[PDB]
Amino acid sequence: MKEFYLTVEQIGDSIFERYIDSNGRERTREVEYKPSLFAHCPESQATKYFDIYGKPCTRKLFANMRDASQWIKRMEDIGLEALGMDDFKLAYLSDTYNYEIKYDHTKIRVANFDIEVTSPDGFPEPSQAKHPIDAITHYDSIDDRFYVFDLLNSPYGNVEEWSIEIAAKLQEQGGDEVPSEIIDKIIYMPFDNEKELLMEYLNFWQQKTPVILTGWNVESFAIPYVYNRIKNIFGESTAKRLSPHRKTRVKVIENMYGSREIITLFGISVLDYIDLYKKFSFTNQPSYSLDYISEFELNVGKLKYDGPISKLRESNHQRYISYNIIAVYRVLQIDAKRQFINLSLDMGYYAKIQIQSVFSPIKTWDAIIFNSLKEQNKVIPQGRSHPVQPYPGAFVKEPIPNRYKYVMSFDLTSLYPSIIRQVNISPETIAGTFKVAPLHDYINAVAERPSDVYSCSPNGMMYYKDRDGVVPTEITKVFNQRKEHKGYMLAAQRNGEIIKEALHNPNLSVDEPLDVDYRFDFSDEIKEKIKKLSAKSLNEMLFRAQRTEVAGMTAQINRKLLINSLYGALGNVWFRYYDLRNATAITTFGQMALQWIERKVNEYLNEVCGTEGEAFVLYGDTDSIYVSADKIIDKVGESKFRDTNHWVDFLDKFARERMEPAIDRGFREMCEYMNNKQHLMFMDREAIAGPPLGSKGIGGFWTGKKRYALNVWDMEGTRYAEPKLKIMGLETQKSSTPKAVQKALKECIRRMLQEGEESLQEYFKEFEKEFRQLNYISIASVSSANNIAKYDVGGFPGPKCPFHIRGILTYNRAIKGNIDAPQVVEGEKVYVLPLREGNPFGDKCIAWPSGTEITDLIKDDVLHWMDYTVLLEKTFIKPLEGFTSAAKLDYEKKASLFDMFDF
DNA sequence: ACGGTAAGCAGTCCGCGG
DNA sequence: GCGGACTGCTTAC
Ligand SMILES: *P(=O)(O)OC[C@@H]1CC[C@H](n2ccc(N)nc2=O)O1
Ligand SMILES: *O[C@H]1CCO[C@@H]1COP(*)(=O)O
Ligand SMILES: [Ca+2]
Ligand SMILES: [Ca+2]
Repeated sequence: MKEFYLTVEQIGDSIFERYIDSNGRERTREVEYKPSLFAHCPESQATKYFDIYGKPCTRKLFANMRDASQWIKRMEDIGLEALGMDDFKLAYLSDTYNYEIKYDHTKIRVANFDIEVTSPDGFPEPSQAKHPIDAITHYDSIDDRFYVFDLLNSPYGNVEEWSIEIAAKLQEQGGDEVPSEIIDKIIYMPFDNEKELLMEYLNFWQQKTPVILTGWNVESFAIPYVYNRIKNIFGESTAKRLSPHRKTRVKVIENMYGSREIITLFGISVLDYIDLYKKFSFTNQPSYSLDYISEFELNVGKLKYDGPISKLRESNHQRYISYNIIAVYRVLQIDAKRQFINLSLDMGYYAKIQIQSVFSPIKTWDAIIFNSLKEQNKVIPQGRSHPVQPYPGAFVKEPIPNRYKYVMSFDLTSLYPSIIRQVNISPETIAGTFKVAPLHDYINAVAERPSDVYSCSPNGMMYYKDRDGVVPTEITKVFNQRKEHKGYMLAAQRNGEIIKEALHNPNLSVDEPLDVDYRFDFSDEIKEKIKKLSAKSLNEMLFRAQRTEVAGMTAQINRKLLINSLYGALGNVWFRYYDLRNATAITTFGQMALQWIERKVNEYLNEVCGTEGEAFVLYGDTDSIYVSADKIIDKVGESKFRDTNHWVDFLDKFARERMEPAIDRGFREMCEYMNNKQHLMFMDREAIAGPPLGSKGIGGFWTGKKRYALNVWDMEGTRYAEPKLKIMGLETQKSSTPKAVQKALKECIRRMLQEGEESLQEYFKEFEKEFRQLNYISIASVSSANNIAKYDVGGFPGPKCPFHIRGILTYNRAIKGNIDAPQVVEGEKVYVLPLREGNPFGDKCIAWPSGTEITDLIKDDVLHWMDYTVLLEKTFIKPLEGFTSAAKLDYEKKASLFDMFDF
């Protein structure tokens, strides 16, 4: 096994590094690192080193890191470039590890913890930590154990020991239903006072110190709470022992009337799961409680308990510890599914950065390009300052809102990284500029070729074709990796189901799994000898091809993530390599590209069909276009169309054998027109959509920009046995529209696309009649609640207050007094409802925290003055009206043909 | 501090008004 | 008094 780093930090002139060594042991070393930076120099005095612009550079070596920083400061105050890596950690890692780091994650301590704090007044603020910590569960990946510390005596009660035996037992008999596979894994530890508990915990931490610290909301609550709790009782020095180097920073807080803040524990790497999830789920949640994320991710229910949680330790201690145990486990279950931690680790070791820097695409990419440039003795630019000037982006086809019966979309492959490569965009490849004509003029091939010699973008930028550019080179390196490991992940399943069918063959002679690598596709040398194997080494030949299928997935996905994260880096002013003109160059080119192929598609289908200037491209957004395929269908007619599968075949055959070639011909001209280095605009078909054959369904409708629905039968050649609704943007896609309403509109949209107007009407008629029976939560609205405390004027609202904040502050005024009632948290979400006329509240609406049931004390009331008539019209009818107006349908008989006008 | 474009909504504004 | 414009905040592609 080879060496790799665990964590790294700069403290003064020292780098403090934790690492795994030659033999698998973790260690700490302090290195009084001597860094290098670079300055320009005469031609003559040329070295081995050059900047990316190809300019000769003198290497300066510094006694310490402070001296380096003092030099950058001196060079600034002069006005000369100070080149090289100014994050000396990235330089430390780059020097210490010149090679593909290969981590073994079983050697990395990843801690998973949660704490409980009984608090009879407010939510317990972690910056004051004024209430005792009465339970901690701490799971340790090296040990594979849940370490439970349980306070038995506290100001808020004395309670007997938790029992594991009772905890393992079922729901229906006073048991907790702590799952069977972890029960044998819990190390229970009771305490008669809080100082003893905290002291033992600090000791534990000393000997089992996390490299990677995770959990749920652990960064904004748990870590600062224990830190501050310990600090408040023991002193700063004691609480510093949470850091393996006894250094912490307490970062400048956000105050208005509360008081809250984040602690940095040097030498630990904190990935809060709530943050890994908000980064890597790409699905927006109505609430962000662990409670609500589990029922979503894992399909495990409520975490039941009679009575409020502040009386939970007192009333039911046994379930209290158990729930804190299940809390830790539930993260661990999500990470088994999601593999977010391993993703982060895989990213961070590829880039050679602190694992916690995966939350930054700028730092990840900075590091990747730095390593790549170093290994060729090149020198990175001084990261300069730039004014946050807004450039223009992807303009969007404004669609005629309407029904659209037959639709097939096509998609540009990784548009933006493809553009950088094709045009060869990079700081140092800028060649000059040209007279730019209006964009329509390029899109239309009217303006003259921008250049015979350089590679151009319609914003005016020219680039060298003869170089090939720091940035394009780097993306290309990653694309080819993303295709390398795709042959080692989709080949790790070729090794699985081929050992999965050899499992028929059992055992009669002792064996051990064969020594040939999984990063290759097997042949015939071991073909009849994976058969004559035993059925115990067949189980071990399934540990490994499954552990490349995951690593090959996790690594490649990390490349896909790397590829799409770049543009964001490139357009961001803090990026070493940003350049406004290049960014604009990228977008402006995309926009051209997308409208170019628009005109190319419309030109083509008009010649094929025998027709002049009729629109086929009904919409376009950034990388896709959506073509109306009605006239393609109607050029054969419903007939000799056997069944639904028959016309979809037709459209699949048509796009692949005819359209796609013309698109290709179209983009090649565009390449020649702009004289790009390389043609990389690869547009092939995405979705095929329409109504079931022989039906009254409408297949699709657009409402406006970014708001549409399609009945899809095929996605990239994967034909569905049942049609999939591709709704993009409508209320059923929104986190703020109620659930029961999210359902109804989906069923409405389904009925429109697949069945009659008759069936839409039958359903609308019924959802109305059954509305009052619905669950008050399933029919409540949702919004983020930002700046509550701006419109908050003596309990009431002042000038310009939103609806959602109105609700927040008629709540604040209803619960004024009752402490065991949740107070809306600013930045978090709120569930909203409307109240009617002479209500006992004061204003029109009421909003309470999302995820939750409203305090018992007003829940019964709010189920009397609830405005369902306004709530039905607001959340259901208004949006339905939108769809049907667009689709040219009615949801109700008797509807007038006039209106939809103005007279 | 670690990309633009655009929706739909509820509040208010603005100019034009017996 | 009137209704379209513009603002402010969400949350979408
Ligand atoms: P839509 O009709 O699904 O098309 C999606 C396109 C792709 C780029 C652009 N987009 C989507 C999502 C985010 N977050 N940012 C974007 O620019 O819309
Ligand atoms: O514009 C920002 C937000 C999304 O892309 C960039 C990310 O840069 P940073 O490294 O978070
Ligand atoms: Ca798309
Ligand atoms: Ca594709």
